[PDB]
Amino acid sequence: MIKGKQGRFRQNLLGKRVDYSGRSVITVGPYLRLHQCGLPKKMALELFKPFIYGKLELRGLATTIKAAKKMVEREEAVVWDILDEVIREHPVLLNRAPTLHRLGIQAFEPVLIEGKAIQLHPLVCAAYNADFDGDQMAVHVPLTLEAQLEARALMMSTNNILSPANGEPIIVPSQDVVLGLYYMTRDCVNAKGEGMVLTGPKEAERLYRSGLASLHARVKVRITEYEKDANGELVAKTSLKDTTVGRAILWMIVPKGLPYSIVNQALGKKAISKMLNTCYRILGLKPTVIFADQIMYTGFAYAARSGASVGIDDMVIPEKKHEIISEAEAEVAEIQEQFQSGLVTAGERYNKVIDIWAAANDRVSKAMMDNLQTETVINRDGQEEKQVSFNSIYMMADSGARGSAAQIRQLAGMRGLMAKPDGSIIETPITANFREGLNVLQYFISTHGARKGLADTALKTANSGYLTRRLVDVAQDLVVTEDDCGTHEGIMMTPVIEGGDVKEPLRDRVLGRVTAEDVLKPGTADILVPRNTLLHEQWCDLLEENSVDAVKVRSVVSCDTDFGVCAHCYGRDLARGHIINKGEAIGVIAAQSIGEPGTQLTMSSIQVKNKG
Amino acid sequence: VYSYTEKKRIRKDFGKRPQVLDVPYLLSIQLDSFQKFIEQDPEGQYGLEAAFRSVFPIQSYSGNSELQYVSYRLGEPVFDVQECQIRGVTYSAPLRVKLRLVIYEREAPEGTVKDIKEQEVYMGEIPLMTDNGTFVINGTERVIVSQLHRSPGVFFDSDKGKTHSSGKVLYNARIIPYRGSWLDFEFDPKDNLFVRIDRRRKLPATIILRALNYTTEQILDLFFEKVIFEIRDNKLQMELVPERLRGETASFDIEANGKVYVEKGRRITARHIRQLEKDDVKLIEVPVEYIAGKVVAKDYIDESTGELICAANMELSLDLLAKLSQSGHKRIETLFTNDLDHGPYISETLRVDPTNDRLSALVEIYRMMRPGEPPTREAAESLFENLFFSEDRYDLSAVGRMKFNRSLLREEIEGSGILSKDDIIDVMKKLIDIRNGKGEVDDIDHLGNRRIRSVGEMAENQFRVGLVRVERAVKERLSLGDLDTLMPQDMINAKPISAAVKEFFGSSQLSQFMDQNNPLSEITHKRRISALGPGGLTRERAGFEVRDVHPTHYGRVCPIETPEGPNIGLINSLSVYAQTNEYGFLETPYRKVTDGVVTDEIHYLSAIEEGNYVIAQANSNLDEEGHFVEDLVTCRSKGESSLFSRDQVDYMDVSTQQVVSVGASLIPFLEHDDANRALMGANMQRQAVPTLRADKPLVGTGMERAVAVDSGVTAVAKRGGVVQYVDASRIVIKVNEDEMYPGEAGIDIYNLTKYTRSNQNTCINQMPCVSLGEPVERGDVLADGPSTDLGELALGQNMRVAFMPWNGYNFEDSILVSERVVQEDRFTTIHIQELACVSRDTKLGPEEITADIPNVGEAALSKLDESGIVYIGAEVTGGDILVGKVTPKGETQLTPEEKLLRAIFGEKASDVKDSSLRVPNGVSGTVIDVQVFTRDGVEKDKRALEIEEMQLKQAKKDLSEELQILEAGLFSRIRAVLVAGGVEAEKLDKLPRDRWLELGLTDEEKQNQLEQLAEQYDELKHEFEKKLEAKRRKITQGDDLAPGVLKIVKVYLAVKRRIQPGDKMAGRHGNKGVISKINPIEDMPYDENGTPVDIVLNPLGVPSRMNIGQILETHLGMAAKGIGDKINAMLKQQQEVAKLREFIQRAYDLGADVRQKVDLSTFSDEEVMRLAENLRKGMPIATPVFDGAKEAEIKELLKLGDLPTSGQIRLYDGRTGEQFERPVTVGYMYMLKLNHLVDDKMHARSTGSYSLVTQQPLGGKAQFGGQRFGEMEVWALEAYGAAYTLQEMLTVKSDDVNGRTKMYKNIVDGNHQMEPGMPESFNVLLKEIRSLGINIELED
DNA sequence: AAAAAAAAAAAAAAAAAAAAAAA
DNA sequence: TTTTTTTTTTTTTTTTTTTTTTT
Ligand SMILES: [Mg+2]
Ligand SMILES: [Zn+2]
Repeated sequence: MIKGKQGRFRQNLLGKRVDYSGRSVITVGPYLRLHQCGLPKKMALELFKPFIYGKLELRGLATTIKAAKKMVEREEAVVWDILDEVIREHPVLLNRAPTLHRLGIQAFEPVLIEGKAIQLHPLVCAAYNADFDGDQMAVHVPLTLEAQLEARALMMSTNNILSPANGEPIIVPSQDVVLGLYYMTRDCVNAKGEGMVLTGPKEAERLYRSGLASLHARVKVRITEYEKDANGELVAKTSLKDTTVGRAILWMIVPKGLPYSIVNQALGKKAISKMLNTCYRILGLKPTVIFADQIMYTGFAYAARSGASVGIDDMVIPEKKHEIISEAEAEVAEIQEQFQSGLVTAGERYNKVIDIWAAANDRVSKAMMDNLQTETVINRDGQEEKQVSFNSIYMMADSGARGSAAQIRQLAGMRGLMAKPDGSIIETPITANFREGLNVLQYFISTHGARKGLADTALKTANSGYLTRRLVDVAQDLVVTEDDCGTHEGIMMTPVIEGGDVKEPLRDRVLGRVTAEDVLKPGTADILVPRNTLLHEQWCDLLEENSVDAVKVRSVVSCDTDFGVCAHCYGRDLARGHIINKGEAIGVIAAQSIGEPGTQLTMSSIQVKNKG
Repeated sequence: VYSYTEKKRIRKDFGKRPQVLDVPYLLSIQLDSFQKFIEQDPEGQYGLEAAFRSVFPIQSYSGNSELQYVSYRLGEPVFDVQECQIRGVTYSAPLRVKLRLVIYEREAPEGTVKDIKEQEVYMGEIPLMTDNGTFVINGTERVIVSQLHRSPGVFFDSDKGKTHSSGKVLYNARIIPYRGSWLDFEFDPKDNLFVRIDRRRKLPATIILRALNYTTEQILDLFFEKVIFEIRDNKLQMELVPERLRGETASFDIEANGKVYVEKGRRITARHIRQLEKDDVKLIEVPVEYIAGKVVAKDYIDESTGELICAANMELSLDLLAKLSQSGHKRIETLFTNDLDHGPYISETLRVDPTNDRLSALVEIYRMMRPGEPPTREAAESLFENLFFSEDRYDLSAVGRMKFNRSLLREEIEGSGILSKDDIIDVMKKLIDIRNGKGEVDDIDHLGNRRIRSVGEMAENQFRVGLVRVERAVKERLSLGDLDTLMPQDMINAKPISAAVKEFFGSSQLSQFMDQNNPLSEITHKRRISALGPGGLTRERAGFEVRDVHPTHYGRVCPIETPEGPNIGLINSLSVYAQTNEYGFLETPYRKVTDGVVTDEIHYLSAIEEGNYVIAQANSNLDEEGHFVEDLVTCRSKGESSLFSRDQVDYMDVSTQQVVSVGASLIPFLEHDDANRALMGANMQRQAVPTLRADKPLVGTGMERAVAVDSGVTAVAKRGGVVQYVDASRIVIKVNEDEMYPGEAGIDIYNLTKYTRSNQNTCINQMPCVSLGEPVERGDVLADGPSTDLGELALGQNMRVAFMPWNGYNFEDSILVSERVVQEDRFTTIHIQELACVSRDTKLGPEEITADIPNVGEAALSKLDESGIVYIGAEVTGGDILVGKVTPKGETQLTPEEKLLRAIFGEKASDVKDSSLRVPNGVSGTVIDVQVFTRDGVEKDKRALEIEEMQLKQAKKDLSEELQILEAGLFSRIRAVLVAGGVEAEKLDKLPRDRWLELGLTDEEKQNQLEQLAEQYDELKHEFEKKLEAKRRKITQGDDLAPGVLKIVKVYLAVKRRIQPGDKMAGRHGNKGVISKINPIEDMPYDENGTPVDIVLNPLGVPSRMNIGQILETHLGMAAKGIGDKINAMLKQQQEVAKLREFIQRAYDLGADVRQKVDLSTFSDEEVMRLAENLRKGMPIATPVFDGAKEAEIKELLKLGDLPTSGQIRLYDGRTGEQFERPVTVGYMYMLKLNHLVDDKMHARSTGSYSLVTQQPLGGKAQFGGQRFGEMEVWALEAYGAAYTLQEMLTVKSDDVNGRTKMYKNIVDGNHQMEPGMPESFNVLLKEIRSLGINIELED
């Protein structure tokens, strides 16, 4: 009875078929806010059934319970109203299948749709990692009032903009919203509405909707920015600024605090996340949720109105491709002939061959990236001039919507030298992009790398699973149980130098984490910040301005606590920003953060380069 | 030329390379194997003949009684296929074996047998295989997927020792036999050869050789050559071999022949060796100290007293040299020692050899195989012989022998299936050679060494197992055999063989339930090559050298097609042209190339034979003579690829698609596609549900036709002629006169298959695709199957798509769909379920199927019948009773007063609990059929008798109508004969059909033919009567069921799902998607002249996950529908042939370089009009996979229609009415509807049925189950502070009955509150521990 | 002899022997 | 030079069909 699977020690760990559960296939949910989960009718009248009974018998529509049951099973119109009332605010928990992250059990409010598919806000499709190609999520509910308050406070989808592991947001515009934003703000040298001064953003939207001025139109407007220059005060300044009509239109969605220049570039996937993060740090949380909703909506709408579509003719191939490949073929011909004469050994010949193939591949990649990018020569109302192109493939790649330069290179340039199944690089590469056809030999070669990649991913799945399990097995012990251990032995953090390639400055690896000793400016006897102080962003900026190369930071690796870890000695929670409150387990935060990003993991003389 | 069915719709084809070997008959690997299994083989080399003659003859030990096998025969099956589907039994047939038993007298072994006997005794029943290569074993088609495994033979595998942190290579030889016990050898890290028979406790490799009766001197001579020596004065002279001096240095001054060849310290350079050979330098003086390092070769014994001076395998010490010198041993022959080329590792093995006695090695083996047993000479010898030498317990099959002989470079191709001394000796020889830098190693993932085992071989294997078992029983009985008092029926027993074979074809990992939800799924699941199964690589033990793709898969196994996920690359498919070599190695066809002339004659090459020559890739051009236009033509070689000269080519491929499989060659523009997405596309196509009305794909590959024809579900004709009578359930074909039999032709009666359930709930409906009176040629398509359209396979449907990101609803990969696609209802399947209700007889009386049920309203009983079974065509819904079933109120309960009641019998009119089988919650349906099955000895009730009478009357009708139609054909033939001779019209038509032979006819063969036809008529009457009686008997007799069941009634629900916002459509290039919304017709974006668009996919799925094939498919589809619209416009104006014929000819030409070359001039303009009618909604375009259709051709084809060359059109936005800037693509991507249907996925749960012992909510979609709250979700909650929700996921919603009830009370009462307190599980555990003497108390 | 119920479908413990160190 | 102690490396032990039991 105390042994084996039926052993009553390891019984609540194997797995419990919890009630009030659910399932469904998933469907995109634009028109939802960022804290709403479209739940089906046919599944929301079989989850909140007892709640419906309660609010029904209490209202007296059917006092006796069996009458209430027979009413709900009768689909009477009143039960829809009662169900709407009960689900008015009754958070549900949507859980994806492999729950590596701690975001994988986020909880939303319900809004009822018809049909049968658990809708799901697009932006929150990243933490889940779902892809809307058959992914299925389970709906649990919290019954007891404490559990309701937890699902609304600790887990609601609008209180987890920042993922546990990495501080920066994980509600980041992803696939079409960024393409829409990118299109909505791009500098076109000459188009309708060029050369004029309209008004603030309102007349810009009026101009665009009427069709008078094209969306891309370098034009001056009068945006006014409320910058927080004064101490916690919206200081407003307005002035005629150059922009694009589309940029002025998008500026209406930015909240008050941000400066205008936050949106004057051609917003990619990078600048958009930077804008969202800046909105977080400057104006707190709730404006960031409002602004994420607004950016998603005003991205989808203008992506649609753009109609960016991938015609085949927009995967332009260089005209120099065949010439470069002929030159490479001549090169390998001469090298092979020389090897046959014995002047160069077999290994050297092979290495030279692959090197010249790499060189030719680089040439072709540069040529195609130059044809795709730029290459759009158009009149500016005077003579001609070139601007960054609008080809849908290049527009995607520059925007970073989905597909970086490598893949479009594979679409138009030579698709490289595929390594043989062992791993040795094939001497004769694939000399045909995808737009032109492959050959049976070339395609049969590509299958090698393809299948090896698939199998290695399938194995690394379970590999990362085992690693997470070990980590959470040895980390679950901890829990932040001490406000302050009052130590002095914190490690001294410095920028990390990868053999002359310092990548992480002191910014990140000391961000938030609490200093042990008072930060001393390099100027003598000049204490920069006191001892036990939190290193939030402004103090980090002070560190940058003073450029401190080493600061002593408290570390959980040695905190004077009996069975936990000091709150101060841990730092910021890196899921909410403020110092970790007493209790929030960090072991099963850590284990999972050092877990989930595992499957992504792949399975003579010094020349001084800087002044010093 | 084109047959009628072909001429119905000519598929425009863009192919360039002229086919020389058309696509073979798919499923050949299955039918050929099975016909090999059952067919009576006179030579008996393979099949049941081989197994019988292997197990036979039989005789008990000194029994003077020999049992011999005469012949075998496979009688007719008791049932036929269709009633086998209906009933549920195997589609098996008896297996009658003619055996003969003969017995002699005493002291007369060679004397004449005193008594004999012979009989055709029943020998088990064997499953058969239908015409589609499937087995109907339990009312369902099970397919025996052929397996792939390491072939029998020897494989000197390096086995790279990545362990030991040393890089040393532990060369391994493995003599794998087809049947027996293995035998492998390997070098240990200490350079000592070791053996582990069947992977038990390792032994020194020498042991078997000294267990083989080889003396140590013999062992040394076999493994090692020797060096001769002679005592000749001081510094004894030894035979110098300059060749042996290779790879050696002069340890002493080599000053022979009066010349200083090599001074001490210098190597023996090739100059010095050549000088030695030139002068014939031979045995010369050498130092004794130099010889001291040698090893004695033989066992030198002092001849003076015959005392062993030293056995061999010992180093030479100068004292031993002097001792043998005094004894007169002039010869000091030593084993030739070296390491660079002749490393004597087996000498070290002999040193490690614990013993030398033959019996000692036998004892070693005896303990090795069976540890701890009492050692014994006789048993040890028997073990040693039977492990390898005895045929019964060891057999390298002929494939094994061939591979073994070829691996050892033997001149011979055929030999005995057992090993021998020289076999293992040569294996050891080559093993040490390889370790000595002589010979590479084999890689098991090279298809020469892999082998393909079909159904027939597996059946023969299991049947041989059964045969040896029954033979053992036969010997058992014969040893106790009585004198001629029993014939070969007591000695025999059919049960073991039948049980074994039905266990195999049934419960085995290679008898999977056939994947029938599409013709392509069926044919792919047949042609499958699995690496799993018995004697194979389990899906976790296999590593990565087999999940990879070897460079000989080309032409033998499709790289693209394979399931992904857990077992990727273990389940390879088969190429379209691949076959199986006579031994069973995957061959492939190649075009013979004599000089520049690529001769169209075709040669089939195995795996190894491919490397010996140089092959040209399929799409290498020619110049109308077979000469390669490009002289330095690209070609492939022994795993290589280079530009070989025009004459350095010995073979060329047959076609541009022999690298792929049908499961992935249906993909169009497969060349312009990444391998990952083509793989996922092939997997998707394999599982596409067959929609309501089949729609010919608008962009095919020319392989859909053959796949559909040869798949099996297309009701292909048998003889040409005319279609006498079409119908929704039957086609009768009047045979063309030439093809008629010698008598009684004019009858096909193709019984189409009206609606019936498939193996995944998809209607298998066959419709007739021939107009009445239309002629039909042999082998054409009379009736479209599920997902077929005039023969062409049609998996999904067209759908005018426009790649553009609409307002979000296609965000990640989602897919809009206009209401039109669901309004006109072009995606709508006909899933047909099968609910089975049974009536067992448990304790306390039988189960009753009466309509009488307690605690049920009149509404439930309204639609039932009196018996308790719903009427056919009853539009049931959720909760309605399909079958009224009840049980007799539990069991013996209450108290002994209850036993008193049972003695008096209870007093309950009901006295029965309700156990009726209702519709599962959430499914509608219209009942099609309700079959009833009865255990023998159970009288059929009202519903049963109703169905019985119905089926009997229908069968009477069927036999009557087939007899009538055949009689009509016979009398039509009689009338045709009577046209010439006896042509009296008035006399003929006056009298009735009673007598049409009494008419006048002179002495001619015509009246003899009429007499033959009359005999046929009377035979038809009698045969009809006998068939009628047999069918009546089969219908009436009750069918045996599982034990304890009186009767079972099975009802087939039929439902009509509809495309809805959770399904999963998907294109063919792996571009999945879940339908995200069903918009109104307006909100969709419409092109310039009004027509909306029926899908709006997401463009950003193209650039990454590179599958730009689908864009080319969209464009070419747009051009196809463009030509279709042009033809439709011409027809609507009722244009006159010339316009049509011209336009169609022009469209079909399009032939800068093509192979169609069709001509509509000689096309019988009526048939041109029919062609226009069949093309008026699209001009189907083919595009063979790698000989595709170039872009410029697509531009021209679009230009033939008025559509723009770009392939993009301006789309207006429906909701606003403005223009989308940035013009957008619009074409016809042939989209599927995979059967991941939302309403089979979604599954709610509040307080449904709970579990048995776990007492948790019952899990499983089939029983209203809630999603599993596994561990990782528990961690997910722990990371959050959320604790009460976890504590309630564990206790108040898993097992706490009191907590469950209390929480329900609070929720209904309007209070949201758990009850604080330790879960009772803690209390149960606490009492469990307290059961043991453990305090286990609590604390504060 | 037939029918019904139970269960099957590499890690580490111990010890022999080789080598180090102390008398 | 011999004995004893310690190390380490080798070996061996730990949902369906069929079998055994019962009537
Ligand atoms: Mg997915
Ligand atoms: Zn601390």
